Amino acid sequence: SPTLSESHKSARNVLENIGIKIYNQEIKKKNPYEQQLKGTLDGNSCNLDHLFGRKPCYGREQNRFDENAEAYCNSDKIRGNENNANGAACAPPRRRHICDQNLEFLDNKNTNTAHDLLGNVLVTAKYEGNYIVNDHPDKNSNGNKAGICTSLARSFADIGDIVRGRDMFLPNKDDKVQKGLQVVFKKIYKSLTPEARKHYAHGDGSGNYAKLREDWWTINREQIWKALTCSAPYYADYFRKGSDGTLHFSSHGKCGHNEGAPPTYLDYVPQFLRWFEEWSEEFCRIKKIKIDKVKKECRDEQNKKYCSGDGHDCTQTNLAHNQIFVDLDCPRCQDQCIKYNEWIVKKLEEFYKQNLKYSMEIQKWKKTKNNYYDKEFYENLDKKSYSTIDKFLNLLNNGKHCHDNKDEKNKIDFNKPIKTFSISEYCKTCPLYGVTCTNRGICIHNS
Ligand code: PRO
Ligand SMILES: [Mg+2]
Repeated sequence: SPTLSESHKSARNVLENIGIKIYNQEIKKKNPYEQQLKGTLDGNSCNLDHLFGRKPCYGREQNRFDENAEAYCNSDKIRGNENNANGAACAPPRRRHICDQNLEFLDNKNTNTAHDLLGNVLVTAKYEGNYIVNDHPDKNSNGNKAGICTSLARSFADIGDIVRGRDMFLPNKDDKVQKGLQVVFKKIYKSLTPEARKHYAHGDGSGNYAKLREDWWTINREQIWKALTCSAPYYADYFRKGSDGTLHFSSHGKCGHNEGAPPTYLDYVPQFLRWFEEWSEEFCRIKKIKIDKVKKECRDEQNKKYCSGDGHDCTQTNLAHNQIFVDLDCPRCQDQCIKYNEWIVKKLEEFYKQNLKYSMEIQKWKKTKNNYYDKEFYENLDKKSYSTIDKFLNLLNNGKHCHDNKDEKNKIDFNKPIKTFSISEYCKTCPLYGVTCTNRGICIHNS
């Protein structure tokens, strides 16, 4: 079972465990004004009227999970990414095409209360969840589709960052979702009782919109998770492990849709860390798909096919005597190897960029005297071994998709980029003295 065997030291598990502590600190202090921010309105029913302008997925590209769906690591669309810095956060394709379109229509005479905003956010969650569930790579698995619940937790976390104004992705120069949200949140603040207005106020009397949006999220996150999981398959639950290996899980399917408190705390994990963890999992998952396509064009021992990356037929090639034989099937190995190497080269660059950004986020924590929303989280990473990039890279190695390689040669190790981002073994130059393939269906190295 990949679900049950996932390391208690996977980045997802370690980050979720710090996320729990952050969430706990945040809900420790009583907020007397909670109710003023409280909003009142395989797969199953998604009617919002039963269990509680424009639509959410319009204009958005689908195929978010395709092997060639690209991450965005450049500067114009990411806050904090600049052309003068190699260090960069990578917005995953799941984020890039998120179903947030309805939130671009919040600046209107109708959207004025916490209930009006919740309505819109539940509509976003329902649709985003519907897309994830209906296009997920595990949609047709015969096991409990835990993988879908994980992708939903990742979108739930991005939605929370959009709602809170912490999200780093800038879809275009207009920033309509954010501008709409700041208008709705100004109305909500004005609509509060004077005593609540002072609780959400800076020293100078001006509105503390950052704190107001944080508490709004915290207060409504449970209903938002319920909407997000409306279409979640019945036989799908969220699973996570504690530091001691204790298994934590939703109990009634649909990723905890019917259970109240969300089973996830990813919405309390810094966005950059969540994106890098998804980058690594999706890299390892996609790499397996790409290696298999390279193998079908390069090596088929049973059918006497043994090619090299140079398109040589290893069954008729002897590099030691300088005897090269290029048949008509092996040039296709060359073409698949060229294509695989371009993807690997692009992933290596994305990897170094996030590697640098990680160091920068850790350094920002060490040097920052003043407070910020991500400070306590980075304090906790430091308390554990994770101030070292090497210790954080071990967590990426431990991921569900990344750790799953029983073969010693092709084991994922982010601390050894040369081995992790190398050419496929099926692309290596012919063994020196050639290969002999028997009728048995196995090819042996000559001499
Ligand atoms: O991101 C960059 O290019 C440099 C190197 C690490 C800190 N800033
Ligand atoms: Mg930028």
